[PDB]
Amino acid sequence: PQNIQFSPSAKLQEVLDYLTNSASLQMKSPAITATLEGKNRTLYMQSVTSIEERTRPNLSKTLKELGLVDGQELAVADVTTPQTVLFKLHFT
Amino acid sequence: STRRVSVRDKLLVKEVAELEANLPCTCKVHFPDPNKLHCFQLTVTPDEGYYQGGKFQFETEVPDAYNMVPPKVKCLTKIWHPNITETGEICLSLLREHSIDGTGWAPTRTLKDVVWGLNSLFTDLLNFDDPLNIEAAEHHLRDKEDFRNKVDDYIKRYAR
Repeated sequence: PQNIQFSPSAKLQEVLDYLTNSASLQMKSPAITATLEGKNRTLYMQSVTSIEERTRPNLSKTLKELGLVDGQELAVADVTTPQTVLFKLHFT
Repeated sequence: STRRVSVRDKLLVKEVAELEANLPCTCKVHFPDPNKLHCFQLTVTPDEGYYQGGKFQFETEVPDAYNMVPPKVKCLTKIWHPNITETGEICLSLLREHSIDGTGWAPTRTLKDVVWGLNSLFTDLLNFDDPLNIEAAEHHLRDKEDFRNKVDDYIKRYAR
């Protein structure tokens, strides 16, 4: 379970930015999801057209706005991950 | 808490993410609800065979115990087909629970596998031996020419 450092007021786009641009990660077209109240919520998935279009407006939303609590694990997947990798969210 | 990612979901984030990049050219995928990754529709538009040019819609739902159990798949396009019934149930062995015929479901199977399977129902996995719609196989047996006409009529009415 890897760690990421972002503030509650940080936009979802910034997370996507770290995933894409990090010299260790360099995701090509990542999916970002989280479980809230038992059910999966897709935050942003740029790999499926019908989901990418419907979830694109989430990119301007802050992590707080999306309903994410401190310490929450995000389920992310990408072409460059063999399986889903979890990320632990550290609110700075 | 109630904010922990399930077994099914962890699989599906990966499986759905890779799905569109690995579709048969003849296929397209649609998710009516972007949160419900366990729920999508598939359109197969064959480029050969009896069903060339028809469009065939499929609804698939992946159960909470996914990958130990195969996704449930229903066909939504009324069709005259030996392996797909008029009301839309499907005979795809990959969707069964493997007994002796180790050709059933297995955890090593992914959503990509299912789509390629459904796509083949119009090509290489179209079979009149041990069909699910016995009437259609009988029809094809007795009068292939009239069979094609029924198929064409159904495509023209329900799959255009």
